[PDB]
Amino acid sequence: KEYMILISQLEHLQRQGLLSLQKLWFYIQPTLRTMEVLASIATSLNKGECFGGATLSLLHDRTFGYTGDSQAQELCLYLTKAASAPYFDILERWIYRGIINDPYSEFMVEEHWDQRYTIVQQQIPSFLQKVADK
Amino acid sequence: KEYMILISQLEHLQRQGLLSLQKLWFYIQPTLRTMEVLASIATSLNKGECFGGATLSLLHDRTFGYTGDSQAQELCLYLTKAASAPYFDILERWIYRGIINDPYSEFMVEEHWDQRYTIVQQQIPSFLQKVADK
Amino acid sequence: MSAVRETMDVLLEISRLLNTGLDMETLSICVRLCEQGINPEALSSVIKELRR
Amino acid sequence: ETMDVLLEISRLLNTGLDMETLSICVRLCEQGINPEALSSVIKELRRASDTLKASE
Amino acid sequence: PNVLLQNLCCRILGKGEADVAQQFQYAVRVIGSNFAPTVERDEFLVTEKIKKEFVRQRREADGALFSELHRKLQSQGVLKNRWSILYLLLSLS
Amino acid sequence: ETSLVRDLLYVFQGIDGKFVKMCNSENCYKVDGKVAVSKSLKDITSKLSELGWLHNKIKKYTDQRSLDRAFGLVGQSFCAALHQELKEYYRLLSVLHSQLQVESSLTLRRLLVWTFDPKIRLKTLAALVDHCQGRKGGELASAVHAYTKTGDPYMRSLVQHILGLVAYPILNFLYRWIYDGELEDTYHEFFVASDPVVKTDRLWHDKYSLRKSMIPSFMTMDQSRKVLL
Amino acid sequence: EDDIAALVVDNGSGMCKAGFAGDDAPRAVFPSIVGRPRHQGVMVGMGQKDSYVGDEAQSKRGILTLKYPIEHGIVTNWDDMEKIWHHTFYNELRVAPEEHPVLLTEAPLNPKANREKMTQIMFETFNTPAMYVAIQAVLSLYASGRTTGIVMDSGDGVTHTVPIYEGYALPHAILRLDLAGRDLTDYLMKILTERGYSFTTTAEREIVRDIKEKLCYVALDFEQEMATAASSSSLEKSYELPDGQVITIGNERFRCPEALFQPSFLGMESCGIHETTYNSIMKCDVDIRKDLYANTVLSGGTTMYPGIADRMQKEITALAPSTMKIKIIAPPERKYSVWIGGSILASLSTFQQMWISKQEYDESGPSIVHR
Amino acid sequence: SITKLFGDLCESHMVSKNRTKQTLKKLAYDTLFVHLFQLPVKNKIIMLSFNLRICGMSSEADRLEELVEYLEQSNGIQISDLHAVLELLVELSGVQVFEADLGTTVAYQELEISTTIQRTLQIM
Repeated sequence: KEYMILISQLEHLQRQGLLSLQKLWFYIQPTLRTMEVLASIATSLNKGECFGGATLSLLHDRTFGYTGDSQAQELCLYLTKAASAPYFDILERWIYRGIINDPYSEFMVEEHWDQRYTIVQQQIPSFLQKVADK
Repeated sequence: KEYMILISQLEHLQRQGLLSLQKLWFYIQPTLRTMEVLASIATSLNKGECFGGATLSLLHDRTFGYTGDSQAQELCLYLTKAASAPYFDILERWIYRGIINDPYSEFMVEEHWDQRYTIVQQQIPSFLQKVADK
Repeated sequence: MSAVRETMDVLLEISRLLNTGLDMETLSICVRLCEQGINPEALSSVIKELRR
Repeated sequence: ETMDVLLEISRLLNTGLDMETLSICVRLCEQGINPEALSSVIKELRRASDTLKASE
Repeated sequence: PNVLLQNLCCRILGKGEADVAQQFQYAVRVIGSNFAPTVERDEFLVTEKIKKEFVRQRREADGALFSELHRKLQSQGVLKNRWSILYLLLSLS
Repeated sequence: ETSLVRDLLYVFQGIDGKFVKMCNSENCYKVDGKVAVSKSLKDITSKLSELGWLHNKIKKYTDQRSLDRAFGLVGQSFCAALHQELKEYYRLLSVLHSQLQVESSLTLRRLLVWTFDPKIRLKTLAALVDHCQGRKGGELASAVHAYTKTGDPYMRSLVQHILGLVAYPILNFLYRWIYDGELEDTYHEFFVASDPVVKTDRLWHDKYSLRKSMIPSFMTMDQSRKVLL
Repeated sequence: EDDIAALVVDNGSGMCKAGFAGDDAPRAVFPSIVGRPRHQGVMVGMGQKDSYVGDEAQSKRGILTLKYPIEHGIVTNWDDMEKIWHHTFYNELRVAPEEHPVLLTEAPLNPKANREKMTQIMFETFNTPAMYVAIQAVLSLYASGRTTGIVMDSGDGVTHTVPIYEGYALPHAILRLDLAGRDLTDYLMKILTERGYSFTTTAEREIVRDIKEKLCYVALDFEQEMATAASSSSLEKSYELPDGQVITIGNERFRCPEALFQPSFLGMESCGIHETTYNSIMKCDVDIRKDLYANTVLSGGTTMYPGIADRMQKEITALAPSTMKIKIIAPPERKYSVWIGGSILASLSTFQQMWISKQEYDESGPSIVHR
Repeated sequence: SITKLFGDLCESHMVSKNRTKQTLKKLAYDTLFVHLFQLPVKNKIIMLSFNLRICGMSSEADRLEELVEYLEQSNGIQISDLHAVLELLVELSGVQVFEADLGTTVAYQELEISTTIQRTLQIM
């Protein structure tokens, strides 16, 4: 939404036109930074086919990797935070009562007496299997 | 830089024709008085191949003898302060802290009770010997 | 000024008829605010809380 | 804590003061120095610094 | 704006200038979020509502009078946001 | 006139212009195709080539820039600050061009002094990428630091800027690892090579060793063993 | 100009502190003494001179007899008082006051017959172009950046407690209390004699007045501080003066600041410092009392202690009501707080028509001080 | 130590030397005394937060009120006239959502460019 509305803001400067191929390249140097990061996240998910906990660790890996590039950090951080609040909400409903529900099988914890579950290791949270054992 | 923007100033007039050789020379007489002293500065740095306090010594005696034109005195005063505020800053942390950084033998008092510190006379100062001893 | 008095009189009489619980000083203040283009809805809301 | 809270308020009210100036101002307030007199003194010092800085 | 808003809290509560602080913050917030009118400006809608109200209570004589008085408020030509004031009185009945 | 002003602009903005530039060091500056023209075209055409080379050096490093982040966390941080000072050079490119359309008259000699002020900036970044080709850290931090060890108090702010942004993954490894001892290095780009060794519970066998050759020069040796301890 | 070329002579109560304006400490301060030879002969020490004054009278004080021209803050003799002004301008400064205006000081309780007297001296004898007679009370208040408040002048003179309301003082609240710092230094010798160390040399007694400010410290609650001495605390410091006599502190450390509140160690029935503070405010107008509690200023050379600022704060509430905000403004320097106020006044914009000149002196004589 | 602080204050705003410092000290004192010779902070703060609200800086208004409330509910730990510190700060005061921020910044970038072009023309 913020990407397509900026192009209309510079199209108000197109009715008084004086934009160049070179003046426009300057507005495009922030949104190639945002969109190239957006493209390199998009290519990895295709190659994986990842969903559920396999997306969560993939976006958690980009929060480490894009440290030291501060503004590139802000979108990769934002994207894991918006992927984690659905995920950890399905976790919290299991802490308040005891609901394990898997509609799409987004959560890793499958449901079976002996109190078997088995997690899976295919899909795991943002952190490692130790958070799974807990 | 400050030569070549004053050049462009006088070429702004040249965008209309008018200019003759003595129309331009009211600019050439202030620039000529700067350079002609800047070129007699410039020979002794090069063929001296000076560094350190020795450099401050040539610029100090040039600042004394060019007291005849105020415009000539003012350039070599700017030259001896743009060369000494670095060299003052290295001696300043030496007399304030007692530790020095010289990666290019930047100070006349080189490192290395009985740990001897040797002061050279190839960075022979503008300030006197007695205040160099202290 | 004359006109303004007469206007405050009408306003006070209307207030009495509608038995609102506003007197002259509170009403003058209410009028000065409304005239500045204040949202009457929001304003009524404040006034009820202030009377409680 | 307290010095950081006061530094955010300084920014919300657009007063432009960092932690150095704020710390000098705080020790003046504490000595019973009037706020209004001081806000004037400060307006004059900004105006004067900026003037001296512009001739530079 | 600010001074008038404050004076109102002060007057209705019958308490002094710095004793109204807590209400002063409540009003500034409520006013700040909905400062300007959200509904069309139209004096006629309010006068009809004020007149239905009188009808509703069968206080028809006070209603008839109220029309004379509203006409008098208009004819003087002093106010401009007449609607708002009348809506404020009506809300307070 | 104005055509030669456009012609150097495309060479600054990228490469080529109204004739073929494509050459880097096969370069007779630019081909005219004619020589019946002024001889002052030979000294304006050398000024046309010499900004474009130092724009393209920063650009080819930016071409090799894009990775998931592999072989060095430090490497793309440095190339990130070369993209930030790349960004500043384009604003100085748009103000030249604004002269052409109506808002006036052009002269190559005034836009020359408006490119002579980017020229101490972009020349020393072209030396700064020349120090290290490497992506590995504790030597990029030693590269930006050796330039504040050089004089000239007006490029000393420009490398000190790069130095503060290069250092920003390094020192973000340090203070967290002092309080918790958390780690992320898998190239050993920190200045301590954090556990490579085979995992055995401790008895005074070396598992952590600094492995001297990844030490910045914006830290010194007695402070590297202090923080290792 | 007069921005840096107005001379600040703060004639204090025992030391004259001269200097040029736009500094934060006086150039030369020293105690004011003159010395008169009885029979003139061959001299000894410093070279032939008609009188040893000041710092050439403080170098030799056993070949001369000392006489302060300023005694108990006030000029007793005016002949020798000109002699120390002569000393401050030409030896311990060196400029002639005839091109440079002079800012000279007064007591908050000197008589007007005395005040026309010091105006007659500067205009005629030193031939100053302009000058201004300024209160020491208002200057110390001005160094503390206020214009109203009460200053607790405790100097080497009379204790003053002067409430000033907007540069105008209350002429029914300036108490003259006979405690001086010179009274304490003298009290300190005679309780050193209970330890067994007695003076007999004037030079050893000069270091008593230094030690009073130097080694001696103030803690909160003296009463428990002697109680902590009974369980043997650490507070006893022994200064060594090369010679067999010792000046120690430890059981006389806390009695000597305790004598501020209790003049009974001195043997009198007079008011204490907090007491004379409280009596002065308790006859002030009820509407401007509040402004004096919140602008209490310490000043003078007696209240030179590291820890007397908070002692007066925890101590003054227990007198005055608690529905008063009392805040003790304690600067670390305060001997020079009269002088820093006197230099800052020379650099005041609103003072360039409050100067008292020789022309206004020529039209109304020495009652132009009435002002 | 009113005297240090004021010297410190004259130097702080400037982030030769003696001459300038004395001048600044004089300015400062002259102004201070002139002003002295010649409501509670919370109601003033409220008026400002009200200004922020009408101008639709609601988030900042919320945060501002909250922080002031936080200082009021705290006992002071290093400040003895907390009220005066606030008053001084106070006396020194002064969809179509997403295109507004973008429109202001783009207009500013164009402006910056115009003022830099006007400067470049001006030197000539």
